Amino acid sequence: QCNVPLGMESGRIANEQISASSTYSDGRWTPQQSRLHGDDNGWTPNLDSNKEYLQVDLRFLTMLTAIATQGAISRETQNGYYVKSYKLEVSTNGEDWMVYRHGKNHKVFQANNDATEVVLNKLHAPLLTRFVRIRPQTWHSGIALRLELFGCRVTDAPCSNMLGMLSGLIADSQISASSTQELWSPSAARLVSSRSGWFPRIPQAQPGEEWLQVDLGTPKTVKGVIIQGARGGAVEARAFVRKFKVSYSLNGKDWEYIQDPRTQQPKLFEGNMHYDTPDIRRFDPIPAQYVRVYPERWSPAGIGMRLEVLGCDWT
Repeated sequence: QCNVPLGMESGRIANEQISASSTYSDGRWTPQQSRLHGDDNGWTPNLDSNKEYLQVDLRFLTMLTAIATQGAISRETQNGYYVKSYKLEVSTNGEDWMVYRHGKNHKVFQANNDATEVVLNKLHAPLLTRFVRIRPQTWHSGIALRLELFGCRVTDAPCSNMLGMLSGLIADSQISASSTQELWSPSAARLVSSRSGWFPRIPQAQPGEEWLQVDLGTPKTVKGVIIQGARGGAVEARAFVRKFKVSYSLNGKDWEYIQDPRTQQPKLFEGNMHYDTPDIRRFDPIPAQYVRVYPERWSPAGIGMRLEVLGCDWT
């Protein structure tokens, strides 16, 4: 189930996780008043412009599937205010941001038409993230928001634990590659926790020729990967892998590929479309201690990537 309200109405998203670009100077429209169905006003910025935003830190990587909004009626005046359209901006870390797109350009979500009713927008393509910004583009009378976010934790699914790239339970010694450009730091390759990435010696490599390998420490059930791009960096190199294959092994010597049923050939998985926003790719459960990810296609900067492995212990 991944339509679950994530905590605005209920308080499970605490006051400290809600912030904004600004807030109205009388103090009666604070970001913390932006909870769906709240009975005291709503969030309003100090200026009404399309540069203002309401921000939520979900604290953990979370799949986002939908957004609900209302306007608000002023307790003090009885006047109504509502956002009519907005954009969505997301981030795993609070520094690197992606504006949500529909095709080649920004998605403009149609929002409210009065101060009282809830409008729900489903993401056409759901999204793995931590920080969420709602960016009003048009409004009636003034910007005012109440909000709920919907989705789930990746690890809610059966046998879908993060196996330790992000947490560090997998040590640097367990992480290796076909080549590296730097005495690189294996931690550079960790989902979300690294602010750079793994780059091979020649990032413009031959397809299927380079790889990143994770040793899980013991044999496990592997049921997916989470792939991310790389920020790199004096000059910052936003890179990502656009397609890839997966191999797996118990001995670290003999390798099998995850196969596509239709082609009867190794499966070519879709990778990322942005250097920060990760993508989860699940597959049927395989026994493995070692996993290899082979970039097949990549952005203009070349191969740069961060990785996590998903699964669970043998039962």
